[PDB]
Amino acid sequence: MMLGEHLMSWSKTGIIAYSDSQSSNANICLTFLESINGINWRFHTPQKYVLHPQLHEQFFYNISSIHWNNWFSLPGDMLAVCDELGNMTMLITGQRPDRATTYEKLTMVFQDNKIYNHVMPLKPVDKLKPMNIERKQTRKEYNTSILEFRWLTSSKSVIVSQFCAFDSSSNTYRSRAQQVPPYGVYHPPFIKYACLAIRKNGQIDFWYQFSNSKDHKKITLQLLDTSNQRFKDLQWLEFARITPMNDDQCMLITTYSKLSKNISFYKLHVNWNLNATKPNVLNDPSLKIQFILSTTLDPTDDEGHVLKLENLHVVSKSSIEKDPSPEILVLYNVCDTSKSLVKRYRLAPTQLSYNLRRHSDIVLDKKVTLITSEMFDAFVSFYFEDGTIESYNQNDWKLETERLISQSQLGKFKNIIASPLSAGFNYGKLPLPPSVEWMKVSPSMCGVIVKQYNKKWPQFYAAVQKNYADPEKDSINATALAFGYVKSLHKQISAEDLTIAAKTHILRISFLDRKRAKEFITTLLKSLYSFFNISPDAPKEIMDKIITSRPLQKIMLLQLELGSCFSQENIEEMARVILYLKNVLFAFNGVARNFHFAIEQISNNSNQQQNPKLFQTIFSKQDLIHSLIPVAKWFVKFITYLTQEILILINDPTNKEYTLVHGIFGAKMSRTLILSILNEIKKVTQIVAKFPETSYPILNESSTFLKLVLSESPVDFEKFETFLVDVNNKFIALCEQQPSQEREFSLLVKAEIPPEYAKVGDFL
Amino acid sequence: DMKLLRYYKNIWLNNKIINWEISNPDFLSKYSAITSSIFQESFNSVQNLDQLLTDLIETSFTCFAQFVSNKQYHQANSNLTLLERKWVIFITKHLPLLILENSSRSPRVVTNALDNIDEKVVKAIRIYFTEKDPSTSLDIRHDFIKGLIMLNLQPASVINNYLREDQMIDTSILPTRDDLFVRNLQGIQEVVHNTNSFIISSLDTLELESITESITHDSSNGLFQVLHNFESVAPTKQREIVKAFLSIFEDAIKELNYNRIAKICALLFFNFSHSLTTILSFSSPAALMKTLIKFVDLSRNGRNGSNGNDESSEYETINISLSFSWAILLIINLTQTYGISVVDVALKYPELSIKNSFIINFISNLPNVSDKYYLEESNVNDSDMLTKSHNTVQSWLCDLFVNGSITDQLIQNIETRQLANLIPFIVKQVLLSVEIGVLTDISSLIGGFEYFLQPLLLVGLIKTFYWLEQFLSCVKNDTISEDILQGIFNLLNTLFNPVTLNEDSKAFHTAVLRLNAIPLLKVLRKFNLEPLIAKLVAVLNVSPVYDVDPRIINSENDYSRKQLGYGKFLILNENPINKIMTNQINSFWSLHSSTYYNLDYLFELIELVTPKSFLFDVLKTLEYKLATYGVPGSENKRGSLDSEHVFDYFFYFLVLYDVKTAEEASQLIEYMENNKISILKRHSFAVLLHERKLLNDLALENGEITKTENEKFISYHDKYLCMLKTCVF
Repeated sequence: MMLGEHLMSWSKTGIIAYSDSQSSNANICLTFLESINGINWRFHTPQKYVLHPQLHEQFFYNISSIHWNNWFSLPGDMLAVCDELGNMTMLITGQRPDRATTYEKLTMVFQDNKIYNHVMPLKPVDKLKPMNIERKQTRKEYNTSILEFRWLTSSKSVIVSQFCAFDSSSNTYRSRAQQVPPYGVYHPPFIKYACLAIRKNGQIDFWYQFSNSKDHKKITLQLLDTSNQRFKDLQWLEFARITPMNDDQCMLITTYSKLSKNISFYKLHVNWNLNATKPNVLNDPSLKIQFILSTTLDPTDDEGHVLKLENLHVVSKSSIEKDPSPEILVLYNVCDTSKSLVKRYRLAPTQLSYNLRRHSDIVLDKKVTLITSEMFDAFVSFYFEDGTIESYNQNDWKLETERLISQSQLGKFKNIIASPLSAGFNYGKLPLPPSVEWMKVSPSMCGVIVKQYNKKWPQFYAAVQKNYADPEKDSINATALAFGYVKSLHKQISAEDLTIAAKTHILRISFLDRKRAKEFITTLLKSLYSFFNISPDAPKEIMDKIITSRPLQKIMLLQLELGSCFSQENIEEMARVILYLKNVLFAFNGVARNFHFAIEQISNNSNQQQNPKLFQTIFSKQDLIHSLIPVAKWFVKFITYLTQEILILINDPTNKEYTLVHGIFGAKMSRTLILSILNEIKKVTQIVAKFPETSYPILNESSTFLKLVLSESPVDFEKFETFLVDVNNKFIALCEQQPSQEREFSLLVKAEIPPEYAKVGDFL
Repeated sequence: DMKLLRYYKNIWLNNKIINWEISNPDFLSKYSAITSSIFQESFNSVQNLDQLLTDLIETSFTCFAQFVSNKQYHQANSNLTLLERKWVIFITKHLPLLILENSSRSPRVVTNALDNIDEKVVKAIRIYFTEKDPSTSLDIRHDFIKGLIMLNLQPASVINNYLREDQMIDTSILPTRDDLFVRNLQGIQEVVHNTNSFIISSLDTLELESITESITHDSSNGLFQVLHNFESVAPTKQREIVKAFLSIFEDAIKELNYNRIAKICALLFFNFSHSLTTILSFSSPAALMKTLIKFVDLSRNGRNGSNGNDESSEYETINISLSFSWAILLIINLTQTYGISVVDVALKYPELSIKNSFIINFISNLPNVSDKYYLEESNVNDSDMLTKSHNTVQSWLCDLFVNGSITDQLIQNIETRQLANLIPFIVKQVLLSVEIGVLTDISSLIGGFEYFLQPLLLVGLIKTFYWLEQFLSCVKNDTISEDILQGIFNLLNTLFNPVTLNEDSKAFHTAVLRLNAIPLLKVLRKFNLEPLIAKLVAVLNVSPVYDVDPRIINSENDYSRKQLGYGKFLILNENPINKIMTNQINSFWSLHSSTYYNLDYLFELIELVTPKSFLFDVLKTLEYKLATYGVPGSENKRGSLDSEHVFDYFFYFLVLYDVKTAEEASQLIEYMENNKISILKRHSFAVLLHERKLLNDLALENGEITKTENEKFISYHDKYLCMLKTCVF
């Protein structure tokens, strides 16, 4: 039997929403990955919910498919689930009718049965009282049973990377990122969202919401637009795969109706703006359909063995590839033979001097039980019977795990790597599909999710490498995992799966030689900077851009997890203090800009004193500065720790356990960042002194306390200000004395000084 | 026990009638052994011959009763009549012979058999006939007795016993002798003492023009009169006539007699008065297929020993072309309407080269034509033939569209197989060019398409009509101006309504238009238009068409306020797939509704839902009904033996849908106990059950499945084997 290709969906924000078929009080579950003790990981507690058609005011039905709106560049928070009865239930997470909430709390938008608006925040089953709802099983495949659900993206563009190559001239890996223009059908900004669903009887649906209204609208048609309803209700489509094509507002509805035993093709057209001359009049989009082609399947192979169509998966192909025609991969299995044939067809127009052109045939040695297409990766995954997975690339259908062995090394570009799977990281012995409810390869292909019948919790399997004793392969592996994150950030993926896989390999290295594992981290994170065209050895102008960059919230988090096992080590400590300084940065300069605008509001709003709006405005002015006082206590408490270590290190310079103090001062932007914090602190105090609170003396305590805490600090800030300023100048002249770029990495990440610069350490 | 016996026997007869196994001389043996096989305990009763024939009589009558009385619950247009005609043919033809050489000629036993029937069958038959329509309304019982009279089984005084008390039948009028009588040219009923000589003598003097234009029955040819009067043939004589064709046809293949091969195929294709259905109903279609596909495959060696240097060559080449071209049309008609697969026969007979079979891959790609022209398909890796492949295309286009004549050199140098694909290529190029606007001159083309109707080029029309609907379906949705559209009809009408036809091409042209007429009619009506439908309806009325709504053919003025259904199986929203299968669950579990014993409405339903979803949605849904309601037919919820027989109903039905012949069963037992076996049964349940049995056993070694779950699955598997081994198939 075919597995649950759409039973589970990894949302782009990490929420794992999957269908539940065992609990008698719930049908859907929500969970996510969390860290146990900084080293290990565990899934979060399952948040069970119950979905029935009568939430608007009682038996609930099973869940057919779950589709997170993670397609293209969508935010990925609006989850729409379609049940077995055909009702499409849309749940929005991260928002409440009155306020904003976290990502683990759900909320409804509208229910379909006719469609109506009813906003109501859902509650978990366990917390809710025992209700009179029983699991009624809709064991009937209705006319409205949705076969395939597809989301509609907006007009925004997505920028990703295609592949990287090893530049033998510079002995470094180089990657190029190509912007991907939108292809297929995209909804305009004035429409809040749109989605399409194909029902098993051929009836189509088009849900959409206007951005300026709350009422929802639905437009429905049927594929077989014949004059007789006798054939209208006959199109029982076995497979209905919707692949958008480069044609404008067109989707190729590749259907296989067993009534006529032919793989029929269709074209769907939508006009977003019917009246372009009247932009104010927002008209409903018009839907059109046009039959194109139909072909019959081949009965036999070349040698005389008959074939059976097991699956019909067509790849969502963009215009980037050489031939943009979608690949209709009609799978065939030779009976009583381990071989499995995958014939490939392409749809092309008929040219004068449409049609399906056969390119080639590919033979696989094991039977296939599941096919899943990766998103933004162009990878077809063949989940064979024995548990092994062979992901074939869309470009050449060359095995990714064995591409390095068979790659033609000679050439301009060598060692073409697209994912960590190219290095050789193969999954272990996965559980057999008969025992497995559903599988899904993780987005980065680093591991596989398996749900088990007797396991109440989801499992997880990571990739392993057999030749971990060979030291010469560390250069390639670090670069391969470096590019794995490069694609993830461009697609706004959490990439928590990739983090787990990297740590396991490092842990096995550290068991034999602890010295070797430390260098693996340094080389791995260095390639990230080269891939993203960011240089820690650049002039100071780019350095300001680095501090505000989102990646440091994640790339520094990498060593926060990859260095957790190393007790009494400063690799994670160096990243955390810089990361927390960023939080410290968001505290003062986050409100320094806010406080500056409050100065102008005082003068222009001084003509109405008795109004009931100024009194709340006045109260909020002096309340905000009060909340900064607890932050300032940790700000002073932080600078004392580094000054305390100065006295300790002088007596015993040979103590390696206190080498963190070197990296903190060595960081180039941190010295400027603290100076900027000290600059705005002076500006804030000068402004407060220049513009004190006079209407209410009682409110001056917060302003006065700000002056007192600075003066009463055990160490004067002015003396400490000159401390970091002098370090910057001395560390710049040393660069001109001898050119070196590793020292920039050493002062920022390694938190150490190379032995070749042992004289520099004595100066501190 | 009696209910189990009757259900098993009715399903067994239905399956065996569908499987064309009536001609098997083991019918009576299996029918007698049914009673012993059903009951596991020994049942050693000496059943006398009269008892067997009586049991057969009431079983057949009750089966026909259920078959005709279950039809009102079907959709009014879900029309499938092959099995209805098959029941009629069996009951009127074989059962009289079964009595003739199986009975002891006892008039009493027939009276007891036909007097023990319930009046419900008679009431239902009369009600259905009255609803369809005093006018003469004869039942199947009258035809049964009439056949027995001709065989000297019963005297003429027996028919009056069962007649209505107010109406008798004159004894003298009823025929009593089994001798063949034919109306000659002078109106005297001549006695055909010898059958084989009559066929060959008429066949030699037969005219191919007299096929469709001879609407009147007063034709000088005796054999052609028989086809239009096929419903009144004597019981025992028609077996000789069917056997006469087989011996003659096999001898024509051995001697390579091209004249009589082409003529024979023309008679069988058109199926006047259900002539073709009776042929399959006597010879097994497998043996007919084997010889027929041998000719189309072994004809390659026959073209290397003939030299075109005689004035009889053009006579021979036309005779060769028509003999080969007609033999293709016989296969397509059998595959499409009669539900036979060309792939299956190759697997069963090892002497057929599957990889080098041109017929096998031709049928499966019949409606689709390649955009590129290849002289040979197995050697696409070579470029030498592709150089002259384009030469052939330009050589034929210039000679036929500009020169206006077909040179004899072109015909001699090319084979029939290349012609079968060359003609669709050229017509597609011309028709596409006309539609776009590349070709603007029609009159020269109208004459140009006339050259496609010559006897030499007749085989090229087979693929021309199939592509038309795919061409027309795009045309129907696309916006085409009437000036172009009227041109399309003008070019099409040349093939549809020829101005003149040769004496060997007139019957062929009608025959090809008859294969793929039905989908063409549906597309055309969606829009010089009328003549095409008028021609299409004319060729559709020459003989009856199976599984077609009669309202569609004659919808010129009838408006019944009900939309027409062109397909065999039709579904509405008022009666969706849910309601019927929910009624199937009521029948799969409680044997309710009335859609059972109708393998016409059930076999197609299974395919439309696939065996996987069909079995998955019923096996696990049974527990919900069983856990709440309980086993029907028992007032006590004690014991599992009562539920055991209910499970036997479901598993016995699935066995017949998988096993189709006698020796096949002896080979499926070896498939379970562990290549060629599962090839023929790709979609069988047995393959699905066995493939999961081995797979989950692998997990048992690895221990990802609980032992209880594995034990449950094998319980279904061993039950399937246990009934398979204890019952003879």
